[PDB]
Amino acid sequence: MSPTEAPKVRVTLFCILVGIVLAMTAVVSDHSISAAAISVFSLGFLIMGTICALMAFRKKRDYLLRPASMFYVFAGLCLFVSLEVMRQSVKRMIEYYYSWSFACACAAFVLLFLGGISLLLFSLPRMPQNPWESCMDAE
Amino acid sequence: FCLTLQNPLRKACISIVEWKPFETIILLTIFANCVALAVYLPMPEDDNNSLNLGLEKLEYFFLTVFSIEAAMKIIAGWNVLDFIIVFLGVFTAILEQVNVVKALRAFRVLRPLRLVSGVPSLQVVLNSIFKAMLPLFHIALLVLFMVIIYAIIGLELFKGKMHKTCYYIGTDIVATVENEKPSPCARTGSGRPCTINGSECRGGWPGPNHGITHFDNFGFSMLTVYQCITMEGWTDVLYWVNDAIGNEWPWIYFVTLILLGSFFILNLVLGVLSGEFTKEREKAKSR
Amino acid sequence: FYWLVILIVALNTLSIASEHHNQPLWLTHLQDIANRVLLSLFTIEMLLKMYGLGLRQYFMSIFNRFDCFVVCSGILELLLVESGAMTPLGISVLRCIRLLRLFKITKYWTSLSNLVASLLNSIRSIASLLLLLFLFIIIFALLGMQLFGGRYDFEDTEVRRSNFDNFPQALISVFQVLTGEDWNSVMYNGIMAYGGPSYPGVLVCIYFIILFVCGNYILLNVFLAIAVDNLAEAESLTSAVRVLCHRIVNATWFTNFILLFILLSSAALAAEDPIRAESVRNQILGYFDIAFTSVFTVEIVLKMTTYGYFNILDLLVVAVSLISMVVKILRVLRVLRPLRAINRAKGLKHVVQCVFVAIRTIGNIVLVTTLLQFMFACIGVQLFKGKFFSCNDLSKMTEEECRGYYYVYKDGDPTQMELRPRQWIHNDFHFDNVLSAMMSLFTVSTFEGWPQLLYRAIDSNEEDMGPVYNNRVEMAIFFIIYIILIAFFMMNIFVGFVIVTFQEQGDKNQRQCVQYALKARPLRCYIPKNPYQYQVWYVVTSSYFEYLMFALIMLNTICLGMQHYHHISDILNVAFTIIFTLEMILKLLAFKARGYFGDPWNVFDFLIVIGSIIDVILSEIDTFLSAFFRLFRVMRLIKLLSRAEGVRTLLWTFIKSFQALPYVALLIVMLFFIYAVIGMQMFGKIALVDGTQINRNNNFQTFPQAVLLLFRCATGEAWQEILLACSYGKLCDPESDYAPGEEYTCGTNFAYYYFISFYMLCAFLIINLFVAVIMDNFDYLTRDWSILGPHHLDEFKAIWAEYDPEAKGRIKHLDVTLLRRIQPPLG
Ligand SMILES: CCCCCCCCCCCCCCCCCC(=O)OC[C@H](COP(=O)([O-])OCC[N+](C)(C)C)OC(=O)CCCCCCCCCCCCCCCCC
Ligand SMILES: CCCCCCCCCCCCCCCCCC(=O)OC[C@H](COP(=O)(O)OCCN)OC(=O)CCCCCCCCCCCCCCCCC
Ligand SMILES: CCCCCCCCCCCCCCCCCC(=O)OC[C@H](COP(=O)(O)OCCN)OC(=O)CCCCCCCCCCCCCCCCC
Ligand SMILES: CCCCCCCCCCCCCCCCCC(=O)OC[C@H](COP(=O)(O)OCCN)OC(=O)CCCCCCCCCCCCCCCCC
Ligand SMILES: [Ca+2]
Repeated sequence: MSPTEAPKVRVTLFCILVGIVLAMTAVVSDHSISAAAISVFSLGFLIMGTICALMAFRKKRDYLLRPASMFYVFAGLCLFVSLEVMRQSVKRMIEYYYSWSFACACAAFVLLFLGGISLLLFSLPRMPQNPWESCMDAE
Repeated sequence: FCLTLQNPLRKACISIVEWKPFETIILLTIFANCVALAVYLPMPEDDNNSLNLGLEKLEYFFLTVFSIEAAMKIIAGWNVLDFIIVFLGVFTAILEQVNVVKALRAFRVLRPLRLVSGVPSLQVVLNSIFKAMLPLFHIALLVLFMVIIYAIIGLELFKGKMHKTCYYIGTDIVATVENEKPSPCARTGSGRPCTINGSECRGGWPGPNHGITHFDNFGFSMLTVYQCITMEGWTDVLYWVNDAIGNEWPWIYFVTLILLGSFFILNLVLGVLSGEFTKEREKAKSR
Repeated sequence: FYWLVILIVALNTLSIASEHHNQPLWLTHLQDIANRVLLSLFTIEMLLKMYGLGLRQYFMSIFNRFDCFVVCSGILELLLVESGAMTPLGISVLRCIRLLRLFKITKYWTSLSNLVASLLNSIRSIASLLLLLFLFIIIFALLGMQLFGGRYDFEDTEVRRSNFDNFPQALISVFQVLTGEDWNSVMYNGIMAYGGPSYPGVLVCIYFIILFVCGNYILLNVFLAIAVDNLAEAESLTSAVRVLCHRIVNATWFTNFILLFILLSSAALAAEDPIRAESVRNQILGYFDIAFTSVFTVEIVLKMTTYGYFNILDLLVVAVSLISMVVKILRVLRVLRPLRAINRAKGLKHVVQCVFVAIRTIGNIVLVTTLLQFMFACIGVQLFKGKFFSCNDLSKMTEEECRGYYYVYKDGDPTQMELRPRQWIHNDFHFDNVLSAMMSLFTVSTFEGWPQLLYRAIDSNEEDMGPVYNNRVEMAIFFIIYIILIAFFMMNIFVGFVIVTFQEQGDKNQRQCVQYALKARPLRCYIPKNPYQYQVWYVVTSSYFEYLMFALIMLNTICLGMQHYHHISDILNVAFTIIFTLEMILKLLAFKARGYFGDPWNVFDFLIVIGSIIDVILSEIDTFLSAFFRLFRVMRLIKLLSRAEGVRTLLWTFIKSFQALPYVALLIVMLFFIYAVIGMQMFGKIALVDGTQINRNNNFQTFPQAVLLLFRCATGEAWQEILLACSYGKLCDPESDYAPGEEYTCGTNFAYYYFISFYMLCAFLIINLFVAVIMDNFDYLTRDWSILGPHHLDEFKAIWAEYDPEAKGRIKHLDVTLLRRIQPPLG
C-alpha cells in the first residue's frame, strides 16, 4: 500500500514495464558472437525479476520489491554491454549509422536502468533525516 | 620531589646552576646552532668550500656543549628527545671518524626542537595541537578508505594504457609541439591520434611525467590518486587518460574523485574543527 | 572638518594611484608638486591642531599619533631626494614609505579602528602558534636542504627555479609546497634527482606528503583558531468576468507544468553548436524555441487578464523572444529562462534571500580587504614598474638589441638547432599601473601562478631591461608578506565572520531527548522460531562469523591490490565470489528473505553478489572465445563500514544535511548553466591548437566541454592561463565564417570580465554550500559524549528489542531485568 500503491512507485513500475517491452523489441527488431549470450542473460534477468515483482503485490509480500528492481537494473546493465559490443563490431566488421535497433536499445537501457534505481530507492524505507529514525523500522 | 634515584647527595653536587639562568644559555646555544645550519651550503656530489669545513669543526663544539649540559642535568618527557638528539649526534660524530653518513647527518636537523622544548609557553600550544588532532580520527579513516578505493578502481581500469606516444619514424625522440607536454597516444582505437608530420605511435614508453604518474601498480596509482585529491594537476591526469584510452568514459573517475575530495573532505574537516573550537570556547568561558 | 580632510586625503590617494610606466613629463611635474603642496598643507593642519589642542595631546592619541611621523618622513624624503640620491630602488622605497599617509581615512573611520583592534587582539593571541608554525617551516626547509641540496645536477637545460640550493631558496620552495601551488612539480624534480621511479627513489615522495598533510593541518589550526576564539569574542562582547482562468492559475496543474516547461526550454541552448550557427540542428532548436516562447507568452497574457517583482522578470524574458527575430548582444542576453524560477518553486526564494542578507552582514571586512589589495598594488607599481620585460633569448638586455633571428637548441643538443625571430615580449601579468598590479595581485591571492611571478620579480633588472638571473632574492619578501596577510589572514577572518554569524543565526540536552522520548518507537530484531533453522541462525548472527567475513573482505582487498603490469587474478576471484555467494545463500536461509531484505546492507550485499557472479560469467565467456563490470569486486569493501560505529554515523550526519538544502546546490548548477552558454557564444570559435590552453580537451566547442572547463577554473587550476588563451587574437578554426584576412579575430577582451567574475561568484557560492551544511549540523559538531546524547538512547532502543521480538507496545514489567543493562547516563 504505502510502498506498493503510492503514485510514484506505480508510475515507475509502469515505466519499467514499457522498458521491458522495448527491450524485447530491440532484441527482435534487427536493424560479435557473445552479443547473444549477454542478451539471453538479460532476458532471463527480466524473467527472474518479474517473477518476484508480480508476486510482490499479493499476499502483502512487499519486501520482494527490493530484489526485483536489482534484476531489472542488471537487465539494463547487461543490455548496455551488448550495446558496446555492437558499436565495437562496427569498428571491427564506408559509412555506418544506428538504425531502429540501436536507438531502441539506447532508450531501453536508460529507461530500465533509471526506473530500476528509482524503484529501489522508492522501496527502500527512508533516509532518517532525524536523530530518532532509522532504516528497517516498523511501518 | 625529594628523591635521589641515582645515588646519595655526594653525587648531585653540580646541580647548583639548574635554578640559575640556565634556560637562557642552552637556549642561546641552540639558537646559535640553528644558525650554524642555515649558513651551511650543500654542494653537488662531494664538493666543499671553507665555510662548510669550519662548520664541521664547530659541530664538535656544539655537540660537546650539549653533552656536558646533559651531563650536568642527568645527576639532578622532552629530555627523552634531547637525549635521543645527543645520542644521534655522538653516533654521527664517531662514525664519521671510524672511516679515517648522509643518513646520519640528516638527523642533525632535529636540533631546533630543543628550542620548542625550552620555552614552556610553547609546549602548551603544541599539546593543544596534538589534542585537537584526535577528533579527526573518523575523518582520517574515511579519507584513507576512499583513497584506497579510488586507487584500486584506477588500477583496474587504466592499468597500462599510458605507454604509447608518437616518436619520430625510425627514432626514439618523442614528438611534441613547442609548449606541449608528452601526453600519451593511441593508434587504431579510441585514443587521440597525433599529427606531427614525421611521427608514429609505438609502444615502449615509460610514462607521462617521466614515469611517475600512471596507474601501472598499486603504488603509483595511490600516488596519482593522492595527488588528484589535493586538486593539483588533476586535469593533467584527466587529459592523459581522456586522450589515450577514449574521451567520454574517463571523465567520471576524476570528477567524482574531486567531488569526494572537495565536498566531503573539506566539509567534514572544517565542521569537526569548528565544533572542537566551539567546545574549547565554552570550556574556556564557562569557568 | 571630516570633508575638509577627506578632500586632501582623496587627492593624495589619486596622486598615488595616478602613476604608471611611460607617463608623460607633465604627469611627473604634477605629482611632485602635488606631493609638495600636500605635505605643506598637512604641515599646516598638523600645526593648527597642535596650537588648538595643546602640546600634550598629540603624543598619546594613537589615532592621530603618526601624523607627525607622516610630515617628518615626507620632509626627510624630500631632503634626501633633493640631494644626490643614487640607487633608483632607493627612490622607489622612499616613495613606498610615502604611501602611509592614506591611513587617516581609516583612522577617523571609527568602525575601521574597531576592526583594527579586533585583528590586533586576534594576532596577539595567536602569536605563539604562529611562531610554532614558522619554526616548523624552518625545520622542514633545513631537512629539504639536507635531502635535495645540490642534488639537482641535471644534465639538461630546463630551468628549475624551485630548488633547495641555499637557505632562502629552500624557504621559498617550502612555502610554495605549503600553499599547495605547483607542489607536484617540486616533487618530480626531487624524485628524478634520485634514481627515478625506482624502489629507493620514489621513497622521497613522502617528504612532500608529510609537509602538505601536517603542514596544512597546523596552518588550519592557526588561522581557524583566530576566528572561533578571538573573532567570535568580538560578537560575544557585542552581545553583552476574468475568472475563467483565475481557478487553475493557483492550482498545482498550471504551476507544476509551467515549472517543467522551463527546464526543457533552457535545454534549447545546451544542445547547440556555436562554430557554425546554421546547420541541420540549429533549425530544429529554433523551431523548438518558437513553441518555448509561445507557450510562455500565452502564460503571461493569461496572467495579465487577471491582474494589472518577478512578474516583470518573466515579462522581460518573454519580451526578448519577440525581438529574437547589435546582433551578437541580444543572442547573448537571451539565456534568462533559468533565473525566473525563484518565484515558482518557492524553494529558491529562501536561499536567495538568505544569501542576499549574508552579503549584507559582510561589508566592513571586505572593504579593508579590497583596500589592502589596492595598497599592495601601489607598492608593487613602485617596485616592479616596467621591470617585467624580457627578450626572447635571455642574452639580449634591451629592446634595441632584441631584433633579428637567434638559434634554439632542441634537447640542449648543440647539433640540432632551429631559427626563431627574437622579440621584446612584455610579460602577461605585469605591474605597470595599479590596474595591472591589482590584476596580478588578484591572481596571486588565489595561489594560481604565484611562483611564476615570484621568479620574475626576483630577476627584475633596472626599469627597462631584461631579467638578470637571481638578481634580487629579497624581492620574495613582498610576495610572502602579501600571501601571509590578504591571502591567508583576511580570508580566514572573513570566513570566520560568516561562520560565527551562522552560529548566531542558527538548556539544550532537554530540547532533544523530549523529541526522542515521545517521537521514537520500538525496534525490530526478527528473532526466528522453529529451531530447525534457528540452528544456522545462531551462527549466522554470531560474532566470529562476522569476524571471518571481515577477514575475507580484507583478504580480497589485498588480493586486488597485488596486481601489476607486465594467472592468479582469475581463479582467486572465483573463489572469493563463491564464498560470498555462500554467505548470501546462508543468510537468506536463516532469514527466509524476511529479515534478509529488511536491512539495507543486505540489499546492497545481494547487488554485489549478483554483479560479481555476472562478472565471473563474462570472464568465463572471455576465456572461452565490459571493463566496468569488474568494479563490483572493489565495491565489496564498501560494506567494511557495517561495523564502523563512528564513521557510518558521520556519513549519516553529513548526508542527511545535503538533502536539507538541495537549493543551495541549485544555485551553483544555475550558475554553471548560465556561464557555460555565455562562454560557448562569446569564445566558441577559437582554434584547438595543441600547446595552448585551449586544446582538444579544454575548449568551449560543445556544452560538456564548457562545463568541464568551468569546473576546472572553479576547483582552482591554471585559470589565468585560459584567461589569456581566449583574448582577442587567437586563430579562428576553419569551420567558422571569416573573410580572407579576418582570421585572427577570435576571442575578445570581455574574457577579463568573464573569468574574474566567475571566480568571485563561484567562490562565494562554494562558501555558502560549505557553511550552510556546517551550520545545519552544529548539533553533531558540538556534542558532549559524556552528559547525554542520542547514542545512549539508540543503545537503549537496540537493547529494548533484545528481549522484545516485535513492537507489541510495552513489554511485561519483568523485563526491570533489562534496566540493569542501561548506563548511569540514562539510569
Ligand atoms: C568508502 C568509500 C566511499 C567512496 C566510494 C564511493 C564512490 C565509488 C567510486 C565511483 C566509481 C568511479 C566511476 C567509475 C569510472 C568509470 C570510468 C571508465 O570506466 O573509463 C574507462 C573505461 C574504459 O573502458 P572501454 O571499454 O571504453 O575501453 C576501450 C573500449 N574499446 C575497446 C572500444 C576501445 O570506460 C568504461 O568502463 C565504459 C563504461 C562507461 C561507464 C561505466 C562507469 C560506471 C560507474 C558507475 C558510477 C558509480 C556511482 C558512484 C557511487 C556514488 C559515489 C558518489
Ligand atoms: C603527521 C602528519 C600526517 C602524516 C602523514 C604521513 C604519510 C606518509 C606517507 C606514506 C607513504 C608510503 C610509505 C611506504 C612507501 C613504500 C614504497 C615501496 O615499498 O615501493 C615503491 C612503490 C612501489 O614499488 P616501486 O619501488 O615503485 O617499484 C618500481 C620498480 N621497482 O612506488 C611508490 O611510489 C609508492 C609510493 C606511494 C605513496 C603514496 C602515499 C599517499 C597516501 C595518501 C594518504 C594521505 C591522507 C591523509 C589522511 C590524514 C587525515 C588528516
Ligand atoms: C589512522 C590511519 C592512518 C593511516 C596511516 C598510513 C598512511 C600511509 C599509507 C600509505 C600506504 C602506501 C603503501 C605503498 C605500498 C605499495 C606496494 C608496492 O610498492 O607495489 C605493489 C606490489 C606489486 O608491485 P610491484 O613492486 O611492481 O611487483 C613486482 C615488481 N614490479 O604489490 C603490493 O604491494 C600490494 C600490497 C598493497 C595492497 C593492499 C590493499 C589494501 C590493504 C588495506 C587494508 C586495510 C588498510 C589498513 C588498515 C588501517 C586502519 C588502522
Ligand atoms: C549534492 C549537491 C552537489 C552540488 C554540485 C556542485 C556543482 C558540481 C557540478 C560539476 C559537474 C561538472 C560536469 C562535468 C561533466 C561534463 C561532461 C564532460 O566533461 O565530458 C566531455 C565529453 C565531450 O567529449 P566529445 O563529445 O567527444 O567532445 C568532442 C567531440 N568528440 O562528454 C562526452 O562526450 C560524453 C557525454 C557527456 C554528457 C553526459 C554528462 C552530462 C553533461 C552535462 C553535465 C551537467 C551540466 C549542467 C551543469 C552541472 C553542474 C551543476
Ligand atoms: Ca594549481
